[PDB]
Amino acid sequence: TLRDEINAILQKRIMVLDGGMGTMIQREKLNEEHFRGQEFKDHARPLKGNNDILSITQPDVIYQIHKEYLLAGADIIETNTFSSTSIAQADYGLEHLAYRMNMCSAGVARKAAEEVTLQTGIKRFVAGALGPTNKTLSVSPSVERPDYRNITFDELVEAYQEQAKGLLDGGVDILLIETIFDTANAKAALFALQNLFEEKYAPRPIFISGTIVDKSGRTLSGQTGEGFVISVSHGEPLCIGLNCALGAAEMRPFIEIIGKCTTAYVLCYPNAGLPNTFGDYDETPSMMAKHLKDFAMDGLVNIVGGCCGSTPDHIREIAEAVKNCKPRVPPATAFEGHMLLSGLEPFRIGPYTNFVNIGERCNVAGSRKFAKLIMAGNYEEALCVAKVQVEMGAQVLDVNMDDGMLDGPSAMTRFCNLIASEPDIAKVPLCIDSSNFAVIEAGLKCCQGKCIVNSISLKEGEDDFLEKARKIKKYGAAMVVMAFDEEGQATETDTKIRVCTRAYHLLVKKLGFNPNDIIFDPNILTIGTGMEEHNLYAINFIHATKVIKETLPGARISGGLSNLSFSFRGMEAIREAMHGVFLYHAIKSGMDMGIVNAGNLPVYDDIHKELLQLCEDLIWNKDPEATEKLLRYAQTQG
Repeated sequence: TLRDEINAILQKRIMVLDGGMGTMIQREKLNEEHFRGQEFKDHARPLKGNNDILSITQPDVIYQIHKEYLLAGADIIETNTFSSTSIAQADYGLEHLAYRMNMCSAGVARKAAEEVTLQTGIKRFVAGALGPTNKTLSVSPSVERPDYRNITFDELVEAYQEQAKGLLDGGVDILLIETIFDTANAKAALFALQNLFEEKYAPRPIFISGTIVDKSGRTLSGQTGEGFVISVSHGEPLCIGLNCALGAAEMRPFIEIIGKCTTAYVLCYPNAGLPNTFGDYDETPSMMAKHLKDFAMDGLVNIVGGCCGSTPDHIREIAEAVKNCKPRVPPATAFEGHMLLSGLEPFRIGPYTNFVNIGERCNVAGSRKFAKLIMAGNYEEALCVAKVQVEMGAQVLDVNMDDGMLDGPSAMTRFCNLIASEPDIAKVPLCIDSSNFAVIEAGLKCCQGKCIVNSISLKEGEDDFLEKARKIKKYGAAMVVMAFDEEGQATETDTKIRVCTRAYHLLVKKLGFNPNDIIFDPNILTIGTGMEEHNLYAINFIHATKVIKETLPGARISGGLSNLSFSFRGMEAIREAMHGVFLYHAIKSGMDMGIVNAGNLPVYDDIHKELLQLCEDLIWNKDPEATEKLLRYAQTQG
């Protein structure tokens, strides 16, 4: 395939990518008449500055620019399709022509590519460029409306799907999502690409290149390089990296960081220096060539090029500089055995990571205080709840909006948009928890990073479970699987283990799911209810956790801790003590994370000795009177 052909080249030599097409377009000094080009004279809107319409009105100029770049030494050239979406063309009144413009640009690039390939004998590739558009999914258009968005996930998916269909019908060899200001836009583009690849089209290699705004080291949406890499890696890009808006000297640390975190190839095409007072770029071809040569001799990059300010002279110098340099060898494993999550910053859970606290208070179904805030429309206080949760030690936030009086997807969308507007909250990953899959989809379409989807199960059969898991995998998030099947909730050791094993083998064998993205919920259930049928639930969970951890490789264990102590409502001290004892024993058994009250978990050794003994008796069922003795202890505090 094309991926194998490109991979075989990337292990032998460093490739050179296109250059600055717009810079060469500006030197042509075209005007409105040239842009309109015999087909759009009577167009109702001005077309000057629309470089993408030049593939139909002035194809010769684009073709000669492509020829110049290919003869300079570029192995890959990008199509003139930076703004060739219906959304980006709406400003020019050409939103209906996106498919045709993409087809024409792909054809005009391909003609030059084949001509130069025949002339020189070196095969050259065409990359289909998908621009970031002027709309941001993760950033509000206006400051005073933080949860407001002027575009949705599905609209961007539709536009990107139309553009990519036009590019694939035109015959591009690579699909390149580049100049990514917003990672959510990149995820929408990847979603559209997956739709096209699963419906009709054979897959093509995908290149993903983000953009770092300045020395702060973050994208325009506020995400770091590692967080960006984690967020977009579910699309399995052949090459990843950064492009443009910075010079080589400033891009060196960030490109090095991105190189150390991914197993894919690293692509880097920065600006030709800084723009001067007049918008011109000062870096000469020799300085850019020596900077990228310093990049190559250090084993940092696999593909090089240039953004604005780059000319065929720059590309010629770069190609001659990196001709004999050894390509970067990607690491075989990047954080092996770790589960990767993201907010604005990466969150990784490894073998030596401590217990991960998932804040529980942002739960409409569970927390009545949070529900009362949500129904009244007071999302500002609901956001302060999450702020206090994170300030108190929560490493992941659980978000739930389940109620019969609420429309769940809209509330989830609003709350996720509001969370994304707060940097202190947006830096941690989110856990989308709901019994309705529509709310889960609404949450997944509103999150920039990589999240956790809580509690899909085999309750409604195998095919429904596989469909939901496939959708979750396409969105690229981790997910939790409850021990729930067609026979009901699993309440016993062997039933929990059987359901979890059956779910694990379905996801791995029949879906190719990443074992490090799989989390199991053996259903922590309430004890001390006064019913003998419920006396072994905690022991069952603790034993099943150990068996699952020692049997199913890569999987992790979670659960809702507060459900264990439901029979002792109002007795917060006893609930906290039982939570501490159960957490001690479960973490010793192999529990990795849980939805807990983050700041209210006592350490085992400073629990009161009498209360510790009572909680140990109740959890391990050492005393038939254990619940009665605990209630007597509660009563005798006055």
